[PDB]
Amino acid sequence: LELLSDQGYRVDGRRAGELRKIQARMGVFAQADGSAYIEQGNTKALAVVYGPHEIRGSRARALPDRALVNCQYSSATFSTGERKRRPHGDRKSCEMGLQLRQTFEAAILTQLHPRSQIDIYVQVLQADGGTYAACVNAATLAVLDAGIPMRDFVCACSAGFVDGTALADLSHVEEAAGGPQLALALLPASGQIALLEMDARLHEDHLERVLEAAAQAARDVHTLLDRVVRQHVREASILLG
Amino acid sequence: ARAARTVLGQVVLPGEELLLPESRVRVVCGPGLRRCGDRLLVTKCGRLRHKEPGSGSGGGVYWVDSQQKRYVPVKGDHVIGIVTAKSGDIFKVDVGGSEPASLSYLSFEGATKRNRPNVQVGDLIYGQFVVANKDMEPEMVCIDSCGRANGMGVIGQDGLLFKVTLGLIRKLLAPDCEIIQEVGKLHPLEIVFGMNGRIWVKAKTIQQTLILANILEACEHMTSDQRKQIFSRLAES
Amino acid sequence: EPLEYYRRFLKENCRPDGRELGEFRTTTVNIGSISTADGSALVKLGNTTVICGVKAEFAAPSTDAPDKGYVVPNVDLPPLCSSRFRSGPPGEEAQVASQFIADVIENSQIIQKEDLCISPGKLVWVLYCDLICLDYDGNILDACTFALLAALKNVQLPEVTINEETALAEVNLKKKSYLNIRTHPVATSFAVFDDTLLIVDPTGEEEHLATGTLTIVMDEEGKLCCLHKPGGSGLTGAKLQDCMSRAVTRHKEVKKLMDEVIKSM
Amino acid sequence: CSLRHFACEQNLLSRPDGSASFLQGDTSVLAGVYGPAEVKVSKEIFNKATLEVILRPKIGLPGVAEKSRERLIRNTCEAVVLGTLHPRTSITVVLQVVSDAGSLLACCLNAACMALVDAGVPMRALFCGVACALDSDGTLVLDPTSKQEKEARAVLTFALDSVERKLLMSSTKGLYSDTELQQCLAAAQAASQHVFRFYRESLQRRYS
Amino acid sequence: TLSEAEKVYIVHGVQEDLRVDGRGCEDYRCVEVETDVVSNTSGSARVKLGHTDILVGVKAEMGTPKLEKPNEGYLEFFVDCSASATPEFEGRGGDDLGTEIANTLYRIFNNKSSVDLKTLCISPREHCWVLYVDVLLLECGGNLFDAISIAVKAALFNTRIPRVRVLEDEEGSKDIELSDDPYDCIRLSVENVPCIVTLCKIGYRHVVDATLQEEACSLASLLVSVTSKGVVTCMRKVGKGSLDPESIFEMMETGKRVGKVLHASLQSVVHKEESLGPKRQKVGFL
Amino acid sequence: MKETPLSNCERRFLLRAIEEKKRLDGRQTYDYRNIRISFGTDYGCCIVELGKTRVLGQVSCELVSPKLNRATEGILFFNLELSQMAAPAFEPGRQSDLLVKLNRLMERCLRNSKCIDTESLCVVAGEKVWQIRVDLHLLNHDGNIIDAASIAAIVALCHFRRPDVSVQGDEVTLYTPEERDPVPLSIHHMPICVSFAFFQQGTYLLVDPNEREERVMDGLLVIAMNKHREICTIQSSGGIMLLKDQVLRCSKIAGVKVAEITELILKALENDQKVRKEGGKFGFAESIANQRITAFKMEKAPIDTSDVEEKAEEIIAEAEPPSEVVSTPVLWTPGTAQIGEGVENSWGDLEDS
Amino acid sequence: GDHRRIRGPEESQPPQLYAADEEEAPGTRDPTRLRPVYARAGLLSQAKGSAYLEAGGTKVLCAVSGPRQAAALRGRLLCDFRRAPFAGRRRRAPPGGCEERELALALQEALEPAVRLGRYPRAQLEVSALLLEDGGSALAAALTAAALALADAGVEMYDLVVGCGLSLAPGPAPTWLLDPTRLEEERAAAGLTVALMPVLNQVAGLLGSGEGGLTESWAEAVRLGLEGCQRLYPVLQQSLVRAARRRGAAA
Amino acid sequence: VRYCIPGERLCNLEEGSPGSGTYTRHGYIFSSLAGCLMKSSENGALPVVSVVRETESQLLPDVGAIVTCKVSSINSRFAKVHILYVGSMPLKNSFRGTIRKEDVRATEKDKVEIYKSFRPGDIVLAKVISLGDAQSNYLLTTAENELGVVVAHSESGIQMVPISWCEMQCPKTHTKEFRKVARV
Repeated sequence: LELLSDQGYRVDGRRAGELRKIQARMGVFAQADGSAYIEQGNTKALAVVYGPHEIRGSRARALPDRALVNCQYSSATFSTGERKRRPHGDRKSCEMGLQLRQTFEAAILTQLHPRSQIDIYVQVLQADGGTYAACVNAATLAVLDAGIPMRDFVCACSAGFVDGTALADLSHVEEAAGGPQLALALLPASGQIALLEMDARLHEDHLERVLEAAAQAARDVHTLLDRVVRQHVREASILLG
Repeated sequence: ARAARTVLGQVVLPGEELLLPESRVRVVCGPGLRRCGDRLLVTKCGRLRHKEPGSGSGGGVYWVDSQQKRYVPVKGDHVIGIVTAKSGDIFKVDVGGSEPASLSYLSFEGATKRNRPNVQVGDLIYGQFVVANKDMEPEMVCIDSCGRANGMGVIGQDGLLFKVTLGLIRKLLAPDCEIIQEVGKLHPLEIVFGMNGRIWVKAKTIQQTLILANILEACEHMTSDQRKQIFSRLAES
Repeated sequence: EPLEYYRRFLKENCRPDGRELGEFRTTTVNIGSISTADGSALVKLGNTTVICGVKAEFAAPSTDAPDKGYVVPNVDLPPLCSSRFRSGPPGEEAQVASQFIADVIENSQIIQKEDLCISPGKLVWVLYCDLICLDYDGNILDACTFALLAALKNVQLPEVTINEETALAEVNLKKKSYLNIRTHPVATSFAVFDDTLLIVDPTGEEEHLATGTLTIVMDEEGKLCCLHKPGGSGLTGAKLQDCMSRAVTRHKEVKKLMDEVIKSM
Repeated sequence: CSLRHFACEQNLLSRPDGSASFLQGDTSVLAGVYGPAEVKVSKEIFNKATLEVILRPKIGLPGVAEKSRERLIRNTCEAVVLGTLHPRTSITVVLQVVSDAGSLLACCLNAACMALVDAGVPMRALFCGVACALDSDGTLVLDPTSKQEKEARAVLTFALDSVERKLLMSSTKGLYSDTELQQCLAAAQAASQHVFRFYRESLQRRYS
Repeated sequence: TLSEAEKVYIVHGVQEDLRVDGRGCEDYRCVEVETDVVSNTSGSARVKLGHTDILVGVKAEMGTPKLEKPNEGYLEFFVDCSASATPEFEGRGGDDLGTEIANTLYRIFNNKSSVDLKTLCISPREHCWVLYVDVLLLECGGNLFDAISIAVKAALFNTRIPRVRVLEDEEGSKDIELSDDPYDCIRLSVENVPCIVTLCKIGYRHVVDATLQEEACSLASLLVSVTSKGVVTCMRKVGKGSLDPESIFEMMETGKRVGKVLHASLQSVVHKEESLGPKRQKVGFL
Repeated sequence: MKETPLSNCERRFLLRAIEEKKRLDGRQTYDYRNIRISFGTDYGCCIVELGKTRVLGQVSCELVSPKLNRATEGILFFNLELSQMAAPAFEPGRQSDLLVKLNRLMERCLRNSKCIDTESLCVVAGEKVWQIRVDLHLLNHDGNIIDAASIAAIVALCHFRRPDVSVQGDEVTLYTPEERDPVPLSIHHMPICVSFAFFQQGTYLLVDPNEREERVMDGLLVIAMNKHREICTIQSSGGIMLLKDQVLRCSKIAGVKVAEITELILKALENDQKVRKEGGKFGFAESIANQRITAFKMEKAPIDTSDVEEKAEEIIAEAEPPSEVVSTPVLWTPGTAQIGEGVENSWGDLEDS
Repeated sequence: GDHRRIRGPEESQPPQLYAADEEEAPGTRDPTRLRPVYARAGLLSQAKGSAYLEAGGTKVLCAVSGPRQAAALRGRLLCDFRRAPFAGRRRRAPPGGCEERELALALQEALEPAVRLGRYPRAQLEVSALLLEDGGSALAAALTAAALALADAGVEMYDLVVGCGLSLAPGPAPTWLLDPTRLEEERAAAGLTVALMPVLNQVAGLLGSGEGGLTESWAEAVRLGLEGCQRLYPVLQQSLVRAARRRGAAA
Repeated sequence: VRYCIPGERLCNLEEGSPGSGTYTRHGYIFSSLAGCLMKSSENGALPVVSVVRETESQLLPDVGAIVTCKVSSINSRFAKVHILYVGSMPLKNSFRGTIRKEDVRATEKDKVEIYKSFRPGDIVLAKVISLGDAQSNYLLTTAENELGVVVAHSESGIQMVPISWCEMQCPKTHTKEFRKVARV
């Protein structure tokens, strides 16, 4: 099957260094302390956060120096072509909630809420392509909506490598083809990387170009989400006064 | 069923019995021995030892000495511990036993309700016990019998704290031990031993502190003479 | 108080149950009451009531030897028989009480799995015998064994015939056969006091204060199947030879009981 | 009848308090013990300690069988350890099966005994492990192998004291009569006299 | 929880036909039902009765008939309880509520005339259609039973069930052949799908569509399952207090009338949404 | 119970060291702690010791039916495990956020690299195929569990030897090491993990850290890369915030280290095969150091089995025979019978009515 | 499969699905009759309170444990329903089932309106019920027995709980029946079980589902259920009297 | 004599008054237990009717009640116990308690070292004062002359004897130890 034509067009019609269309939203729910909604291409995510509160259970599991970040991951049973129902014991959810907890224990400026918990929930309504970056961006928007201070605006994007060229924002068809996939979590102002992942084989000479293309695609996600945040804050500033 | 005063300096095993001298005597059995009837029973491996200073009186205790790591608090021992909490008006400290010890804010030298001492969480303290029976958490005071702290309190600012087995601590704390004098001949040093299996060292160079830390854990073994002098020369460098 | 009080009855040679330190409780059984099971039996041992039930199904023979029908025992201890058992997954006591019965079933060779196959390599019978304790007073492994053996003497299976062109199974529910039983293993339990005293048929309080326990199960030809000694004080060959002399009479008693209740139909 | 090659090593691992690997022929078992330490409040007992024994196989996961053989090992160590000297604390025994060649329970008991001795736990008397396997005719074989275990019609295992050679633990497989139970018990009593000599020689060498 | 004085004020108000919102003893707050929200599924709904939020999905898949009857399909429910609804719903903890709702839905739909079963069988003893109804709790704001029993009738009305004409003949291509048309489907005749009616009891008066505060002041409640025709399917009493025989008879009439109005108005609203088709766009979550 | 806490003097001393570019145990920055492998007697069993860590690897295969789809391959389980004896903290169900990241690292490396040839493990399709099952255990924790676990899994998989079968027409047959010789496996490449630790916000790094150095570090970087020059997984984790030159430097370092480790592994496997083929003695027993105080060996011993007959005979003869009070069973009504002291009345009736 | 039990065959199809004997015909009866019932209280010796209820083909055993440690100002009422595997046409999985949890909740939401928990602060009561045989209406037996056990365990209650059961005939002129059996329950279209307090005259629990859709049949089903719960009371009246007469005289 | 069921008509509000373990409604007296019908005539007519089983297997503690206990462990500021007897009768299960360092003596004084007051393994008589928090559940007290340790136990398993208000002595080895002796 052709994943890159001779003309340079992909299966869905975009070039190598081209992203899908994103359409976000802030303030979806009312009861919670924060909310967000993003649809990156054909993947629909959702995130809900709860502000610093009293530790549930009160089983002396607190930290006297910082706060306790608690991230979960879930997925709807109609999120793909087949039903594929799973119980709440899978290790895919555990590893996704652990990479989420790892990146948000580094992005959030947590040394201001001693002996407090932060509960972050992510719900995926339709998965087609990169799920990690869609969850990270939806929870970055939900955290901004909740007013929790943070060092920067963390954004994530993936990449690939086919026929000696570097792709960007891979889809499920391209992902399920046995290629060197790769994902980041970038802080645009400093250029630092919060998380790095990889699978499948790849030569050592092509790591610089796949990593550079992924970082550039994350910097391209940054501008599009930045205009959404600026329009939202100008909206509320106009409403307030 | 052998008799005592005959198997001194001999390796014994649990379950064996031995006969103390005939006329029941009030000699108290030590750590690895328990007195039953007019015989003694062995509950720990090791080597029988008897210590009576200088006279024909009592003057004498029976105690085997073995090699182990887990420490059980004994009343009147100088034990180094690490602070863990600051709850209430006490200082819970981890010594290495089953339960943590307990200081008091006024146990230090010249401490009152106002001029309390600065003790953080995660600091090492030199101090001795005053109650160590198996009925309560052990409790230690930290200055003196009279009240002048003789080097006790919080120690350690630019050294390295490592852990050794109880055998090396027992071997070093002997009146006929030449380990420290010869080891300090090469590298000048100052040590603060602890009967819970901990040692604090401070050499001049960090390299020397690493070397002393590694080469002191091996001095319980590697018997002196044919081995120790050549070993010292090789490490001289 | 605890130790000294009981030894007053021991020296008196009459324990608080009213027993001569070498006699068993009253034993009674019933068979054929639960009509939704292939076979069942209720065992009463002066408290310590245990009930067992057998269900027969079809299953595929194993890949190694396709001529054997499985038999699976299970012992369950609900939180209603006693007050120390808590709800949830099965505990240590029930797991040991099930492994012991599985070992007895295997070692005793009471049944042969070659008598359960229907068509070799295609279908074999499977027997599901489940034991539920209704009251825990003591001596569990004796009544569990007696309940299982009593139940296995009543289970009856229907004649199944497999066609050739249809190749399905047609069950003849009118002509019902019986089961072939080879031996009759009966167990006996002893409780050892501090270092020398041995009693028979103990109680939960006595097991709470005892320092060991021994169990011996015998065939109908004076052959030992298992010698369960979890550990404790320690015994000698003379004491074991004293125990087996009592176990011979106990086994004769129980085998006469089973030989008589079944005869009454 | 002849016990096969024996070997043992002590103080292998640096993290636990006492370690002891005991391999008898081809089969081997590794063990370690943590000394008296803190215990959960919901499981502690006054005037006594609490013994915890867990066994890990090499292939698969533990089931009903491994806990049924864990009770025997815990109730055997409970009869020779003076727990009253250490109340409100915990003693734990962990056993790992490295290789299996036959008579595994006896090698596990010897591994546990050597780990408790190395760890410096107050003990009342030592204990041993001897396994007997009489063949289809009655020829006794001591310390058998799984080749002989497969053919044998009965396999027996005993744990023996180190004072008067009494019987502590007994788990039996197969059916037999009492006469050869007595003769295999006597063979076990004769066999433990060499294992205890191996114990004494090993500890005498350790303190050289 | 709320204090005793607040509970006294609320119970006194209900007896006077006044409530904190301002409605009466029988008023019913409006809802914002919608359809065709999810892509991957074969039918969707989104019911918003207030602070609550529901989202369901129905997917029809190939399967095998059960043993008791060969000319039939079956229905599969799975009431998930997402942890975003409440922090106390983290991981384990939403299992008992989800099982309670799934069992209630099974009792509701466990009848021969629920929708149909002949239509979902194509070849006797060999094949059948299976339906997976997947409820997803998004928020909880009281009256959770009815906000789901409405989104189920709504989503069931929007099914597709793509038609298959494959011949079963052995000589022919027995393997299932579809119609190859991406837009060829069939409706489901959901006219008489039942719905749940809740009746909380406060004082000696019964109230429909009680809020969380009004639910905390009640001791019992009754559930009635009524179709558009006005027939009862399931009847379960839930609560922690007695109810008395009379209140059963005087609650049954209110269940009948509210059910009839609910069904007629739901038929009207779905027909209004359907009268204009691909126009009007679709808006949801954005 | 928990693990001993960390003081405030050791942290200062370790960081003064790291600043000064000198480590505790003497080894410089780009070094490993030397390695020592030991082989069992039956195939696919090894004990690796990196520094003072121990891992036990054991491979084992079995013949099953191959699911539905993928009718011409075999499956490959894995199961890492952490033994309660490895360290005080490990608890059977209370360390569930290290097991996951470890199993994942191991599985992504070993199963996504496609080095094992699961193509040629079929007998029929739709029918019985071999299901291998790797198994690792941690015995002693001293830091860097994953390098040791990876080397262990590699050696255990490169030392296994399957059973072997004859297939012709439509008929099966299963041999045994005396009927037919066990057969090796096919291993494309050798994926070997490497770890890096970062200290005081990426300013320094140290290769192959041990357990104290693991508690004074910010975050960890792992780079799994098979021989030649081909990377197979990377996973940044911990608390780190990285640059772009550093990933490349790390990749170079991992290249070098995996080269050296594969050298060592190949040499050790070769030596082991030479020993097994000469005809000498092998196994866990003939590995115990004899130059050491803590080892002792004892050849066989007939003990004296000359007396057991007499003792058993006298014991059986010298004890009281079974007594002769025989009990009677009572019959109430078909179905229920009682034995024992009995009950006075036949059965109760209208006792209270 | 399960690492805490003995593993047998992976799959096992019971012979009922291969049973070549066709389903028989139940028959007919008078719908104004009740199966004779025998009740015994205080059965178990190690339990604080117990009762055994048997009527026709139903055998259920219930035991009550005393108050233990751990809406406070009030005590909880834990419940647990479990039936023996050797009960009914087929076997059942030991680990559990959704039907058992449904009946446990139908028990908890029916026995709390009777006991007064405002007398056991920070305490809790545990009730365990076991069904030895399923030969008819089951939830009409797990309520009567679990209410007899509580009254015999010396806990303070406002009143007892008496349950009943009904089923609907499948003919062209359906009529509700009282105390149905498995031959009259597997051929039915709907079922109803009521829980009536006989003295306070207050319904405690209600449950019913099926094919009966006219709101004039359920009025009769409810009120004949109430007449049944008013007709089962005297037997339970003499059972606790005999239980206390025997228990007291043993001192 | 007649027994009861936990509901029946017994008396009017004019023909008597409710007692222990009973409730009333609509002008009638209704039973709430299965015990025995007891009518305490007392003095002044109008007997206070009540029902009592008189076979107490378990009984919940109250705000004020005398209980026999058994020390489990001791701390510098509290001492966890296990409630064993409710006054006289044996208890089927065991609850928990806590004696803070204010309830030892009848003065709520300073000093009062807990270590030598309630050594573990003893049996004491104490009174509850509250229903406690979730950390300490019953909050027992011994602030009375009649409360304190009653039956102690020696170091080596010998029945102990009171010797003074604060000191007890061993009969075998004549060893002196400290307790809090309650009056017999």
